[PDB]
Amino acid sequence: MLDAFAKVVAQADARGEFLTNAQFDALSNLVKEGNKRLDAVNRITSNASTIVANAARALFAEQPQLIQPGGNAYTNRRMAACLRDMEIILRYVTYAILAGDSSVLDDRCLNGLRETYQALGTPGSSVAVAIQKMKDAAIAIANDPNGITPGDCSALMSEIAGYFDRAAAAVA
Amino acid sequence: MKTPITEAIAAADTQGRFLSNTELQAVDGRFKRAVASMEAARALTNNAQSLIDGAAQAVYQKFPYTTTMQGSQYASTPEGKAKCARDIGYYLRMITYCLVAGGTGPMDEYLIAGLSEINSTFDLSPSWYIEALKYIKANHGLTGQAAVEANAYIDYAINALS
Ligand SMILES: *[C@@H](C)[C@H]1/C(=C/c2[nH]c(/C=C3N=C(/C=C4\NC(=O)C(CC)=C4C)C(C)=C\3CCC(=O)O)c(CCC(=O)O)c2C)NC(=O)[C@@H]1C
Ligand SMILES: *[C@H](C)[C@H]1/C(=C/c2[nH]c(/C=C3N=C(/C=C4\NC(=O)C(CC)=C4C)C(C)=C\3CCC(=O)O)c(CCC(=O)O)c2C)NC(=O)[C@@H]1C
Ligand SMILES: *[C@H](C)[C@H]1/C(=C/c2[nH]c(/C=C3N=C(/C=C4\NC(=O)C(CC)=C4C)C(C)=C\3CCC(=O)O)c(CCC(=O)O)c2C)NC(=O)[C@@H]1C
Repeated sequence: MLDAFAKVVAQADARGEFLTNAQFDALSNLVKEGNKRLDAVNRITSNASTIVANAARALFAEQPQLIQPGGNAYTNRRMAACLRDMEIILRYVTYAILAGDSSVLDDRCLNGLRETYQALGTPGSSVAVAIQKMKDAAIAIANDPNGITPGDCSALMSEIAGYFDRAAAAVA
Repeated sequence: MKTPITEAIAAADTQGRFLSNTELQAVDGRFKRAVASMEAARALTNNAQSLIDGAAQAVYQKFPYTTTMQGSQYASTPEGKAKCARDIGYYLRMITYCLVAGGTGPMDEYLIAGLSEINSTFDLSPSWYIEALKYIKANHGLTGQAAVEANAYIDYAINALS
């Protein structure tokens, strides 16, 4: 797969040329914002359970037809598979984040998932909403000011939101 | 390809679990060492020709016949000349990637892969390179830990060449 560092190289290699000062900088700077990225992955990984539980609570209070008998999420059986799903997606975002590149995410997760739910007859738009909910939960927590050395992360925070959104499109 | 990060994200995935604390500590270390490696990388990048054309003669000089012994796999022609030149640069342009990447991953997937059949099939002497490598190995004028890093991937290459 690819991380933000590999990505830059891959491109440079395609044109078979060395890195332009520009590229070096871009990267060095990322390393700089390193710490931020790690508190990010950490904080999220650490609350995966909560993040899910809540986005789900929301999701289902928002779209309450999925829990009505017949609703694609009806019966413990499906409920579990649903949550499992979410957690799975989150798990891949974290990777993408740590990597600073959606590479992995797309390849080992997003790729063809749209079709998957379709074949299964699972509302691909309702899966997008569940994601959206996780982004919000995920961000609030990652970016929380308490317990951490005050500094700016809006950028990283935006970057993260992207991956989340990226995925929520792939299905909807 | 493969870097200290992709490494970790890989393990967590093949175990279907969120990242471990260790793996996290790993990226950290990766970042902490990055600094020197990066700066190193640039320095080499800023001295491409001075090194390429440098190691160029180094191989042309030590193994002279490659300047007259007629043959596709020889530089006895503005062609082989250009090619043995094309090649030399490739290697350099590869060690940098490794520095910028924080691992050997880039060399492994772009150059290291199938290096044998290639040298074989086109009849290209591995010593031909290990010589030019040596050249750069001590003309990159690096010190501190940047030199540590470069002469690291340098050897790695030599290794895979023998
Ligand atoms: C945006 C997410 C929020 C924010 C972040 C922020 N964090 C830091 C600094 C540090 N983060 C860590 C964490 C780790 N280092 C590791 O190696 C690992 C893996 C086990 C982790 C989890 C550390 C050690 C630091 C530095 C020490 C410290 O806590 O001060 C900064 C400072 C970054 C820097 O100097 O590069 C910032 C700004 N700050 C916010 O205000 C947001 C809510
Ligand atoms: C929850 C947001 C919504 C929902 C989900 C739901 N999903 C399934 C079943 C599957 N989900 C997947 C997805 C993945 N499997 C993977 O291995 C990966 C990682 C690469 C992903 C992203 C798959 C393959 C299935 C089918 C097989 C399986 O169970 O693993 C179900 C089960 C449906 C059924 O008929 O059995 C459900 C209910 N349902 C909703 O109502 C929400 C909108
Ligand atoms: C220079 C140190 C010595 C030498 C070199 C020489 N090499 C070739 C031809 C090839 N070199 C490669 C190498 C690579 N191709 C790749 O894609 C990569 C990864 C980035 C590498 C390392 C290949 C594939 C070829 C053959 C095809 C081509 O033209 O690129 C030649 C030409 C050989 C021929 O038979 O025509 C030469 C002369 N020659 C010397 O005399 C030096 C000691």
